[PDB]
Amino acid sequence: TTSAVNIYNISAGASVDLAAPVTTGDIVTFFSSALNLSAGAGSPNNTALNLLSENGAYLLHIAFRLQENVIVFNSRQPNAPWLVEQRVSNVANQFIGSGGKAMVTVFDHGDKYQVVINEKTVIQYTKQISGTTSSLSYNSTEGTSIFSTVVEAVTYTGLA
Amino acid sequence: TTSAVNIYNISAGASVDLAAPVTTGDIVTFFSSALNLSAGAGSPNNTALNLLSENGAYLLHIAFRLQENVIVFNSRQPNAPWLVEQRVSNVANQFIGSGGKAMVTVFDHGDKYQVVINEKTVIQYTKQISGTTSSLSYNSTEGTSIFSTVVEAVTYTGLA
Ligand SMILES: OC[C@H]1O[C@@H](O[C@H]2[C@H](O)[C@@H](O)[C@H](O)O[C@@H]2CO)[C@H](O)[C@@H](O)[C@H]1O
Ligand SMILES: OC[C@H]1O[C@@H](O[C@H]2[C@H](O)[C@@H](O)[C@H](O)O[C@@H]2CO)[C@H](O)[C@@H](O)[C@H]1O
Repeated sequence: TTSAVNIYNISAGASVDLAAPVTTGDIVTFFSSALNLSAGAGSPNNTALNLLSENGAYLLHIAFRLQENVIVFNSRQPNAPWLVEQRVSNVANQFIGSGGKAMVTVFDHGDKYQVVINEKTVIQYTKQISGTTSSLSYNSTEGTSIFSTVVEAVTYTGLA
Repeated sequence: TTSAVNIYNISAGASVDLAAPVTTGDIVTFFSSALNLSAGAGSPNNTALNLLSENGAYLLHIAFRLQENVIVFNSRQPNAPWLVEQRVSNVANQFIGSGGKAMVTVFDHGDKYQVVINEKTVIQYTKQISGTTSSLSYNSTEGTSIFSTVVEAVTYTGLA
C-alpha cells in the first residue's frame, strides 16, 4: 500500500511532463510565494494554470483576470476551439486567507475537478473532457502575474 | 465527494488543532522554507513532527537527530513511555537534491503511516497507536532545528 509525492518547479511560460500521472482520486496543488492582486491588467490572463493530457489538450485551464474581475475555467481539445467557459466573480475575494502567498489545489474527482484556493472551494467543475493529466503548465502576461515567477506544483498520486 | 484543504502555521514549540481530523485515506504535508543540515546537536531531537489524537496519543512522532545521524519514528500514549523506536540511518541522504527547503508528507494508510521526505519514501510505519489524527506539533531544540522557524502544514481530508 503506497501512494507517491512528486515536486515540480514551473516557471511562468513553461510546461512540465509529469513523472507520475494524475487520475481520479489524486491531488495537484500549485504553490505561489507571492500574491499581487493589485497587479494590473492581463491580456486577458494575469495568470493561467493548466492541466494538460497526453496529446496537449486542456483538461483544465484556470485563468485569473483582474481587469475583468473573474476566474475563468474551461477545457479544450488540441487545436480545437475553447469549449464552454465557466466564471466565478471577485478574484481578490477568493484569496482572503494568506497575503503575500497562495495555493491552488485541483482534486481530480473523475467526472469533475474540485478547485480549491487556499482553504476555499471556488468551483466544482464538471468535466468537459475525460483523461489523465500528463502535463501541467503555468502562463502569465509579463509584469502582471498575480503569482510568483516560479510556482511549485506538488502532485499526490497512487491515491486510488 | 468533496475534499477539504486546511492550512496551518506552526512555530517551533507549538501545537495545532485540526478543524478537519486526518483519518485513513488523508494526508498531511509539512513545508519548511529552510533546510539547516548543520544546525546540531539536538537534545536529542534537532526537529520533531507529531501527529496526535484528542486524548493526546503520539500516533506518529518523527524526530530528526543530526548528531546520532538518524530519523526516529515512534509513538506514545498520554503521560506514558515511548513504544518500539524505528530508526532510519543517515539524515542528509533522506534529502537528496533538496536544496534550501523541504517537505515531509505523511499518508494515513490505515495499517501504516507512509512517510515521504520531498519525493523519497523513508519508511512505511506500522501503527503502534491507532485511529484518526486530530492534532499536529513542531518541536525543535534550541536554535538547532533543521527546518525553518515556522513550518506550514497542509492537510488534505475527505479523500476515500
Ligand atoms: O475560455 C478561456 C479562454 O479565453 C480566451 O479569451 C476569450 C474570452 O474569454 C471570450 O469571452 C472572448 O469573447 O474571446 C476570447 C478568445 O477565445 C483566452 O484568450 C484563452 O487563453 C483562455 O483564457
Ligand atoms: O523515542 C522517541 C523519543 O525518544 C527519546 O529518546 C529515546 C532514545 O531514542 C533512546 O536512545 C533513549 O536513550 O531513550 C529515550 C527515551 O527516553 C527522546 O528523548 C524523545 O524526545 C523522543 O524522540
